[PDB]
Amino acid sequence: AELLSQQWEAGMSLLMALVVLLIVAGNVLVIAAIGSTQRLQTLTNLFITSLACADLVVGLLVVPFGATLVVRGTWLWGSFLCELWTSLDVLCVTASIETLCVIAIDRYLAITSPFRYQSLMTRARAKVIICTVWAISALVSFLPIMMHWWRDEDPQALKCYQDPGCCDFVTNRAYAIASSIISFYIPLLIMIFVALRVYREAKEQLMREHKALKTLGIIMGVFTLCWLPFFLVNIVNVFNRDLVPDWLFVAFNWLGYANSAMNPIIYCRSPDFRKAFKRLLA
Ligand SMILES: CC(C)(Cc1c[nH]c2ccccc12)NC[C@H](O)COc1ccccc1C#N
Repeated sequence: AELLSQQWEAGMSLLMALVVLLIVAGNVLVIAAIGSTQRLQTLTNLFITSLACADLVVGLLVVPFGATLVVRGTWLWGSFLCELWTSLDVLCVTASIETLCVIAIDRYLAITSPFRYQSLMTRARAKVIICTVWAISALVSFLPIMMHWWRDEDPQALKCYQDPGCCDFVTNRAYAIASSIISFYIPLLIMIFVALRVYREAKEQLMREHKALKTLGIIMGVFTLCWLPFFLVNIVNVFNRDLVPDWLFVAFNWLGYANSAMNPIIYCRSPDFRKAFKRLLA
């Protein structure tokens, strides 16, 4: 049994270290590629940078802390770090779906109203948009957690709050529903609605302007596939606590984490990223 534990720890630790490396390496490349290639320095890629930072924070902070919990079965970092960790987790997935939502609107307005778009949409303004996305994401994610709005009345929950080794996100039903709707479900619907409109307006309307759009359609689709299972379960868990097994919930949350390693791979469809990747890996 002690050998089974010693194998499981060292085994998992490496899988986790591989995941961390794939996320951090992949996204640092994307930030560097854009940051040092003036062919890639478009307004749209400013939003891709923002998105890569969100995925970077997942790789440097969210998954590391999450790994120590999955390896060692308990939280080792004190109740304050548990809260700050959870806040960063919630923050990143919120900022990601909001930025993807901006990207869809960006592409739409650029397609349907190209004269008015290109005369209004500036670098200064894309930065303002990006900050506003992060400001809103911070507001919706950080505050309710620090205010303990998520916490429930149950004695078993109360037991977990006092124990600085418990870092389970046992949330009340109101928070579970509200935070899911505000952080995920609303921006997801807006994104899908706008993305379908773009897909329609693309056919009605030029190889390089397209294909890049398809790429953006992929990242949005993949994100949805990685996160929808988690948020669906999260809502089901409110109506009946026992239907979904613990492992399936934890697994789906890890699928969502995994999404942070996927974009840099998907960007390799764009040859200019591919060339910038090859140059940087000197
Ligand atoms: C914080 C938690 C539950 C990870 C976690 C932390 N401790 C746990 C113990 C057992 C299972 C999972 C966990 N997962 C957060 C997910 O990344 C998604 O988080 C969210 C993002 C926006 C709105 C609501 C949620 C939630 N819940």
